Amino acid sequence: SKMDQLRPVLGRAGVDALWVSAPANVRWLSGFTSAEDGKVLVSPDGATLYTDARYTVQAQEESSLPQYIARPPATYEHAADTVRGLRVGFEAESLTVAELEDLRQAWPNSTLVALRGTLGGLRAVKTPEEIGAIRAAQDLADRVYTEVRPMIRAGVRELDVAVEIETRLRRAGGESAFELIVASGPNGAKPHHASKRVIEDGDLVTIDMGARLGGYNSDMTRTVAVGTPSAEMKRVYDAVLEAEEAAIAAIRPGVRAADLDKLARDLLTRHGLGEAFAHSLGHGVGLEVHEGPGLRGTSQDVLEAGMVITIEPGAYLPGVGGVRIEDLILVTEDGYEVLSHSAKESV
Amino acid sequence: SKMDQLRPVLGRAGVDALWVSAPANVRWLSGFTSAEDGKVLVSPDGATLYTDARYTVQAQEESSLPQYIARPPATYEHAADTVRGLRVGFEAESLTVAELEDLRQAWPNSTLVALRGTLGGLRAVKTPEEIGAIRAAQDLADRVYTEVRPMIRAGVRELDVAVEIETRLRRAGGESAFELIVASGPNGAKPHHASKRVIEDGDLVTIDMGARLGGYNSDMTRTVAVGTPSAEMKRVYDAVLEAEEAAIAAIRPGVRAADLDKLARDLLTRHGLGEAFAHSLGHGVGLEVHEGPGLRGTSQDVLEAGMVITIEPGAYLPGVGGVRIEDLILVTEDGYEVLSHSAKESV
Ligand code: NA
Ligand code: NA
Repeated sequence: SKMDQLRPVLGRAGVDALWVSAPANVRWLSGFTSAEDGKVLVSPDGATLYTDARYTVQAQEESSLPQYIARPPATYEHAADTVRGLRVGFEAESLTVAELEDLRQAWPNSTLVALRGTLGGLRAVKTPEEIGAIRAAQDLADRVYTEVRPMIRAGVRELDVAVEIETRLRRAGGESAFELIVASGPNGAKPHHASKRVIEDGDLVTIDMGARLGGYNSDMTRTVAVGTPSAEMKRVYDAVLEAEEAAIAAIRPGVRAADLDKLARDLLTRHGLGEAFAHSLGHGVGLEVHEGPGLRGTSQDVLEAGMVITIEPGAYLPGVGGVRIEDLILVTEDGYEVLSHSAKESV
Repeated sequence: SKMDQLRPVLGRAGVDALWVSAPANVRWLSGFTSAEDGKVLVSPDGATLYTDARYTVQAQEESSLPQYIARPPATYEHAADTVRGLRVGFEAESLTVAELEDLRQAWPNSTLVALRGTLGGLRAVKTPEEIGAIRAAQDLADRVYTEVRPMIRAGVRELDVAVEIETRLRRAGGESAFELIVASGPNGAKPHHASKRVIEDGDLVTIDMGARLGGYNSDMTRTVAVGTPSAEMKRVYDAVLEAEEAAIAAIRPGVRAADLDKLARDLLTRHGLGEAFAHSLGHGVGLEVHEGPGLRGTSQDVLEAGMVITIEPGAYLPGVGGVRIEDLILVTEDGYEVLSHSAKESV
């Protein structure tokens, strides 16, 4: 029914067909797992996966769409017959200008229509299979975080904590989902990863990590104390945890993403941290680490059952320290389920 | 003098200015190391790095170009005054259609000109500083390969060899430059990394790896025997090594890239492997793992001193095994220098 829903979405967008080039959307539509080397045409006649003959067996095993096996430009030249006379959308935030020129030459009797975000709303609600995959990725992340966290102590390099997490994710058959952040002391205030800095007694340490497993992602963030933090950084931590648990507890179908953001910013302001926080509270997670919906104050997104999102308030005191705490949340029919189960400690 | 050369290149391309969006070319032009978050305008008035105020200090420390500090769209709106009346090239293989539309709106009195490969020839010849950086990356790769290679023996998973290489690269302050290949037995024939397969007595094992360090890349490939290979796979290995050393020995300023490719394909044919080899012999390496020049049979590239390229014949017997051997080569004023120093073994 994802494909059942897409052609009406295309009609609402004013097009008859869609050339799908973003790798995550090629994979979402077809099941093909080397999607950088595939493209999909959705048309009034059906939907076809285009990929080359190095992928013949893989694509036959994986793809829920019929395959046309060729290299570019034979793929979209062959497609040209299907799109004669039509308005063909393409993904303007993905397709390069050179690729557009190539399609324009191949499809002289079509009108190419630049579209933005066309599949983003459909990707936001996950199927049961996708939720299972995300649970497995987050379970791997929780296992490795829980195994590694005891190593976080005075004298350890940030980089070495990241290396240990990455090693265990990869040995398990997954991978770190994005560049791992291990930020101690004043590095916890910085907007921009894991440096060679040695963790010091008294520091908070923020660990931002996720696993990619089976093409699906997870995402959590934890902050922990090494020794006894300053009273100030303890207040920051406790406020950020307060904000995170309050925003999570408001998740339900129909809540506006922007109203979740407002709840967290109001709480941080009340706790004297109202100019210290980041400007988005969270994002969807799935085939990409960052995807829809978006939880900014300007968001028009409305949560519904089946979405998977992060909730991540933070507060940063430049030159001093900072705290982020984040969980991965499934929206359910009548509330939420927290998927990230690693401990959240006191400090 | 790289910038001294670029404006004449633009003139030959028929444009007055260039909007540089590809991260490697932003970094190449400016020195800025978070180049996904910078853009460069080259214009008749000069060259400017555009980035946001989170990078103020970093960009002042790193950039050889003056900085205009803003977020998009203020960056290219501010630039609009500079490009009034001009033909402005952009990088058509990098810029998305949405980004082009954004520039078209901002620059209504300019003509936007789609260009391909504009900076690729200038990037191909490295400066002394860049050669130093590439040597350091390849030296790190050689150290880690040499440390890890003794672990390659019967009973070991391919994945575990890759994990060990990645762990050591990261702990040293670098990173694996691309998805590491450790391909044993019949996996050595496959076109498409490091699986959970257990290496078997009698297998050849192909290790394709590089380090990224300081923004510069390296690249080598080795094949080694575990135990005694079949006579057949020994013939394949010896032929591929013969081809690699012969092609390397023909490198000098003025040699045509396509003629190096022909030398290797003719040698593999003579050794009964003339339908088993890949269709490019090698590529440049620098800020990206794969960059110009290109060593295909159709290449028009001519090597010159200062280029850094791979030479990588291979031969694959599907269902059976395969061999690739690759070194990283600096073209010198009167020959070549092999930068990758790890042992090449007999089998
Ligand atoms: Na996170
Ligand atoms: Na290689």
